[PDB]
Amino acid sequence: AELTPILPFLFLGNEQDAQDLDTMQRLNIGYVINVTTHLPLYHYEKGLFNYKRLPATDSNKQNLRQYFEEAFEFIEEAHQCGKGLLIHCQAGVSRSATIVIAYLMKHTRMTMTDAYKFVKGKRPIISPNLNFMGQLLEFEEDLNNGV
Ligand SMILES: CSc1scc2c1-c1nc(SCC(=O)C(C)(C)C)ncc1CC2
Repeated sequence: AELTPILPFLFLGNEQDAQDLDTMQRLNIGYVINVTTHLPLYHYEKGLFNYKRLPATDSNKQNLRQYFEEAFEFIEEAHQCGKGLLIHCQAGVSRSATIVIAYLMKHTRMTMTDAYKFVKGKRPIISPNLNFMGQLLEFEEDLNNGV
């Protein structure tokens, strides 16, 4: 089980990574973003983490931009109190990688391609999604136009 550390407090995984309770505690994680409609909130009944579900599918019609601001406020809440955040979806981490890159574009001022090269360097297997790609391109333009 590999929870990829993108930033010192931001971790990226899939469904399998999200079920390793011991590693999550070793990484000082206290926040979890579940970017699926159907997976459970793993370890919810143990009362150890704050959870947020963004109910998305890995399709060519899913809107992920709508969840960006909601996800950034949760990331910054963990960031500001010294805890780690895990964001995960499924196999090819397409959905969760979109939100991670969007954060890097907004809160690190990286371009879209520099953000992708940074993420791909730490987690080499990332499945493409042309729809999510197109939304990050419009997100980059809205950042550059102060919107
Ligand atoms: C911003 S992504 C990007 S920018 C320039 C390229 C790419 C790219 N990405 C991917 S996979 C990553 C994804 O599709 C999501 C994270 C959006 C789900 N495969 C191939 C390429 C070719 C070149």
